[PDB]
Amino acid sequence: EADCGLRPLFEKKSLEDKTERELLESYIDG
Amino acid sequence: IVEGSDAEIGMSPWQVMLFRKSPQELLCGASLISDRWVLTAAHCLLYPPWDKNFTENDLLVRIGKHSRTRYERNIEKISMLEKIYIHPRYNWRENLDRDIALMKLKKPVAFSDYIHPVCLPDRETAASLLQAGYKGRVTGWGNLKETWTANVGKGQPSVLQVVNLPIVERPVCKDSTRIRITDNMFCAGYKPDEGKRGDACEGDSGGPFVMKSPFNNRWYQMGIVSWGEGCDRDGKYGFYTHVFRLKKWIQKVIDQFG
Ligand SMILES: N=C(N)NCCC[C@@H]1NC(=O)Cc2cccn2C(=O)CN(Cc2ccco2)Cc2ccccc2CSC[C@@H](C(N)=O)NC1=O
Ligand SMILES: *[C@@H]1O[C@H](CO)[C@@H](O)[C@H](O)[C@H]1NC(C)=O
Ligand code: NA
Repeated sequence: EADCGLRPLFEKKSLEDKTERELLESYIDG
Repeated sequence: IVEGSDAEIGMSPWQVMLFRKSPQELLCGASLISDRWVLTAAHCLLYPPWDKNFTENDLLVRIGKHSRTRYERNIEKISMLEKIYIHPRYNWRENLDRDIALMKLKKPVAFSDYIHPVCLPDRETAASLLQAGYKGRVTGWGNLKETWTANVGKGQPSVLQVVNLPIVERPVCKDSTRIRITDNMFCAGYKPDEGKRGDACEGDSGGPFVMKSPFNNRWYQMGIVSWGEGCDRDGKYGFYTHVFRLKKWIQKVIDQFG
């Protein structure tokens, strides 16, 4: 609903998965 | 998923398995977009060339799973389907244009640590995130490679597989295939000279292509695994249903029947 897309075992506990950084890097790096 | 890796537990809580009821058979990936709605590829339900024509009663879904085959008590949940909705202008003949379907759960599913919905994108998120070279994430329990071999056959995984792949320029997409592609699909994958690889594969059909917004930290489903020429071939790309472009159809259906 309004809580969509925030994962109980990651975002909600301030924890990152092992590869999400790769996506963020793709947004920034030329 | 070809050239992916084991998912972490609860990495993809919106992940859904689509099964044929009888005989029991994993058909496709899918995703949870609300407590009672599941998104998937139209071709998972209807594909004349392959004699596929499933209706609500032929199917069930499994939510919260990690392992492909093991039963996972107190984590996974099973649901039947009230109705199936295939996009009226789905074109299986020419180009799998509008390869999208919605599945209403007969009974709402309970959210948990292992079961949580994904966001559908608004105009801004789509316009911001859907750019050539930006990567999304594809997940599924489909085959590990295109061709059969003796080592577990075509290779099927123990646990949910994950791979990240960059969105590709539409000219490159269009040049890669004889098929007349439309604005309702995009393509993703490394180029030959990029020297990373990865792709969806047979059985990943209908599962989600997700991106994490750096604006609000939320995961959005931009794509549905749709079609490709084999898996992980050089100079070929996976095609994905453009979720944002079909959001009005999604919303009209959720409104009129939910
Ligand atoms: N690598 C991926 N990300 N995904 C591909 C998984 C793996 C992929 N499978 C699908 O996409 C299956 C599917 C569901 C519904 C259709 N549809 C098809 O194969 C349909 N055509 C013809 C077509 C294209 C657009 C509209 O219809 C795919 C195709 C396109 C161009 C040239 C050849 C082909 C057939 S390639 C061999 C074929 C097979 N003999 O299994 N398919 C695959 O290898
Ligand atoms: C699929 O099955 C239903 C009957 O359950 C039928 O009414 C429909 O026309 C079929 N679609 C085809 C053959 O394309
Ligand atoms: Na490729």
